[PDB]
Amino acid sequence: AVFVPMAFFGGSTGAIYRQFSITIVSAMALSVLVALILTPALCATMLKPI
Amino acid sequence: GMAYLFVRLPSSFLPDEDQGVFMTMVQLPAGATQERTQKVLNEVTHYYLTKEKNNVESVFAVNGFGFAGRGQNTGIAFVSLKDWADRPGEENKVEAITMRATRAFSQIKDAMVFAFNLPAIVELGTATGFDFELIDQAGLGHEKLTQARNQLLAEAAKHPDMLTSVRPNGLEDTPQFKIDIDQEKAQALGVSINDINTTLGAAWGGSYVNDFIDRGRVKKVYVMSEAKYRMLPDDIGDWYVRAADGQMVPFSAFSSSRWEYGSPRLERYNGLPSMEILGQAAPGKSTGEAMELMEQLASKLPTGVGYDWTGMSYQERSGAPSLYAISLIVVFLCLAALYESWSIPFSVML
Amino acid sequence: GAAWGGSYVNDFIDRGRVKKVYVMSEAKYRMLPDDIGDWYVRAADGQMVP
Amino acid sequence: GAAWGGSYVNDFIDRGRVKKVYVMSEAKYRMLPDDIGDWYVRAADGQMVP
Amino acid sequence: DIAQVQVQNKLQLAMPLLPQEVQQQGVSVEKSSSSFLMVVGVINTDGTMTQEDISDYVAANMKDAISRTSGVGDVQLFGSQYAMRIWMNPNELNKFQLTPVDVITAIKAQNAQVAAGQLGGTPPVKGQQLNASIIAQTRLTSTEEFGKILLKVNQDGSRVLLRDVAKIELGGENYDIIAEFNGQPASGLGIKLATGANALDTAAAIRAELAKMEPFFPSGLKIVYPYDTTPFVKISIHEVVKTLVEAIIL
Amino acid sequence: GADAKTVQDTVTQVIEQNMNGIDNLMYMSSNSDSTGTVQITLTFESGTDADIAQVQVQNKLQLAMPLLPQEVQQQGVSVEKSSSSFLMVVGVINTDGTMTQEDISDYVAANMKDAISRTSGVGDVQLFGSQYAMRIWMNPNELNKFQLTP
Amino acid sequence: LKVNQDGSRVLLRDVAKIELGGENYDIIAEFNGQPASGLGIKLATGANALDTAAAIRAELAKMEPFFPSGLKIVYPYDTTPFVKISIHEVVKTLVEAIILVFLVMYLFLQNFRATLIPTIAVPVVLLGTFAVLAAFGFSINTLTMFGMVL
Amino acid sequence: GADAKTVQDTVTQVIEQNMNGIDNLMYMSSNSDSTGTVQITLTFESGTDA
Repeated sequence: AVFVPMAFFGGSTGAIYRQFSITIVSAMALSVLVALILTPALCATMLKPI
Repeated sequence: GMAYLFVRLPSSFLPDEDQGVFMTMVQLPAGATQERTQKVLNEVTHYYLTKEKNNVESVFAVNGFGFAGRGQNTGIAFVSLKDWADRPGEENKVEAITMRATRAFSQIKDAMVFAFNLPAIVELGTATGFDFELIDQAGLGHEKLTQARNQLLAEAAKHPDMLTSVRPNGLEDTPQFKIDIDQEKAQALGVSINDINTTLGAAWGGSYVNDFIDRGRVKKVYVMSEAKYRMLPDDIGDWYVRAADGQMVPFSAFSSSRWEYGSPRLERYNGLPSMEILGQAAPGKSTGEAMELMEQLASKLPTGVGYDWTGMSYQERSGAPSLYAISLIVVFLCLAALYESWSIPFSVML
Repeated sequence: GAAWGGSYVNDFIDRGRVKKVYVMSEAKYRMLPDDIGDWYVRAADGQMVP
Repeated sequence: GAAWGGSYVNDFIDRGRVKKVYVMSEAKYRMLPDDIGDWYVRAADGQMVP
Repeated sequence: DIAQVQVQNKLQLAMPLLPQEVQQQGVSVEKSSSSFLMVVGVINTDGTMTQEDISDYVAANMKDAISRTSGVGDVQLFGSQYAMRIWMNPNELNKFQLTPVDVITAIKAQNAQVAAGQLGGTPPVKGQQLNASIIAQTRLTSTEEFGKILLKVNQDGSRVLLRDVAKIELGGENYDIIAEFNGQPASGLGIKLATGANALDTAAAIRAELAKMEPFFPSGLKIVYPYDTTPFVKISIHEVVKTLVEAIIL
Repeated sequence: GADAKTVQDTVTQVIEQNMNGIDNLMYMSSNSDSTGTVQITLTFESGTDADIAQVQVQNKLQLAMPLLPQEVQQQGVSVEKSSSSFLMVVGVINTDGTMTQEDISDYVAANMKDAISRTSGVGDVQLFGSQYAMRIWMNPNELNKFQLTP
Repeated sequence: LKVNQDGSRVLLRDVAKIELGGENYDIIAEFNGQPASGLGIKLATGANALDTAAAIRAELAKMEPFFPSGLKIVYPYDTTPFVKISIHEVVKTLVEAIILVFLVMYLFLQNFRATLIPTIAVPVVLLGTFAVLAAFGFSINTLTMFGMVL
Repeated sequence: GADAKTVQDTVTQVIEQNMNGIDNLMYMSSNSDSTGTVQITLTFESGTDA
């Protein structure tokens, strides 16, 4: 919500924002998938016992 | 405090950067001549190889080309800079260099010479800037419209508070050597107009005859008067044309000659005559305010003259901070529907 | 051709606008079959042949 | 050129259909270099040079 | 589009087997519609312009603009634009032993724009201080000027102008279409739609453009609208959206 | 050799009058120079297929070519889809004095320019100078003397 | 031209000077003062600048061997360089930003094995982002790079 | 009626030096010959919409 709207600031400038936003939202879509595979499983099998 | 600074902050688009390069433009006044504009191009090239030799690498100067359009009075110079690294400082970046140079050239003896930077996305414009087409909306003709245009400039100068550097992009009219062929006298003497006009045109204008091969490449073949007989009004009478009599008639035996003004660059917008005008909003005041004023000055021009915005100043009715409005509302909906609430959102949104 | 059908010769400028120039017979002289006899063409010996 | 290679002259309509019209020379008069001597061409005089 | 291409790519095959007479004029390859989107009609309110003058006005100051307006396909002018119309009398032509052949030659001769180079042209003689265009013959601009076209000088010194063998005037290029709005002389643009486009947003462009030109009209010219198809659209949307709120109450 | 108004009233306006029915055309604008040159620019709405626009323009241009003067025809008319800013300027000089400026510039036009201008992604190539032509430089005295015209 | 009826000849050379010279003489170019020529190159609508500029200097390299001794190419104005270094000075700033993330998990965690679950996480979703910019058909540009940095 | 050199120098060169600003072209080739004909053939990248 805080980003995808600016990916439709269309006309003239639009594609300057469309490029920026879609980049940042695609980067967040991938962030969760990292936090739901590599960040957990690795914590388990990397950071020391305590 | 945040609402205060916000409203007291300018609103550019993309910062003009230093790209390793820049360009200088030279326009001499019409009448000018190739050899005279080369003087100016030298003094341009000089400034950059002597005075700004810490920053410049190459000047590539072109007499005859112009950012404007071709012609014997215009020039351009492409300028390459040393690496960013090799010139540290802000007084060694394009911004400064262009300023110094433009100021420096400001005292070039009668020739507009202006060093300027590449502007991020050329088609999108100079921030405070506008681009304006005045138009012969019905019938008037070059002269009546030159005047309409003058009126408009003269009166935009009378508001330095709102407008600055309102100027034509085009060229001022210059003298022209008109030649009448008197049809009777010709048809009397036995000379066709066909031979008359061909002789005049080929000699002084030049003429593409046919192709020939130079080292296996097809290339044009041109006929034209040697430069000596094509330089002055008088040289017209050097030229003779053969009647059916067999007899060589002077040009001056069937022809007047006189000086007349006319345009050397007739410009047109959407299909009808025009005159492009560039300018900026005054420092502080915005462009929509200058555009509003320019439309208003425009309103009081004579009959048959209209206007049109074009380029950077063409239609921006799109974008809007109404999609800022949706943003926080759809952020709301999703904080709400996360916290199963309608007061728990206002916690974070604030 | 130029008489009964017209002929686009070349252009002129009418009030700042290139437009066409036409030659053609006046109406009187291209309405009846008989009117073909109105036109004379000129032989190369300088005299007019109907 | 017309004699020995052939000219395309213009079109005609054969049986409701448009078709070219070449003029060459009759094959017999354009075979060998002695054939050149067969051909002649009008002067100002209005005679026939070879 | 990708079908105008293909059509133009296949018309290339036929292109040269067509007569040079045809290859002048030209061959269009327009994405065509058929019905007219609308017809804008122009009339004069106060007797200061005839049917032929209006037509020429419409062609010379409205049709071009509108044929490039956002959305529009072919435009049809209901009437024609002026031409210089030399109307030649065969008798007067005989009187001086002249032919339409002599008239066309004269016309090509004396109404002509001629390129004549310039003083101080490149390459010059070094030291040259001035450079200016050399202007010669220009195109004629008026009926008087075409009238005064010399055809021949007679034996007695007396001259045969063009006005001696012909009636000279602005006229149409053709005299084939003639249009009338409620019995009153008109011209008009018959606008066609451009192969899929927002007919609704097209007609508001046509109309918005027409207003840009309205203030520069001569005294007495008035645009009228004898045939818009787009009001039916505008309404038909209301009367299905009328149902929408009918049904959702029922 | 044509002057501004001659260009306008024999090339520019005839071309302009045939720019009809060309999708997503925002505006059109044109210069007609004292230098005998006209350039008209058709600018299209954003994300327009630039290949299709060209085709579409060139189409209408073609219908007008027959009406341009032979001389404008013979010089070659062009329609390019370019960016108006120079991408770069490739320079060429002579180290050892064996080529004049005129000669260097002819070499470029006639060994470099064509190759470059076919290299895909290149909308326009401006030559800073000229290809050679055969020059006949008429003398009017010598011409008249022998009772001759151009 | 003609045979004077007395017997004489009028050859073209007797009424005109005859040389190779330019099609045109309007345009003249120097390079730091030295006489020159060159090609000003404008980029085709939508073409890529960096690809096209390489294409050109490939084709120019195709030509250098066959130049005529004395001729030398020179590079007075190029847009591309900055486009290429602009992107790289960012892609430097993005690796620096990893190197300053890594070292503020040591005034904040202190297992080298644990200061690595972050410093790995960033690179794996960046390089995935690039794959998605690739899917939607975007390019690597100053806005998409500043995307990654943010 | 033409011969390779006639055909090359009046037709082939003129076309070739005139094929510019065509997108995605790999190379092109010509066979100006003595039947009095030429063919020029431009070959594009794989993927070019023909």
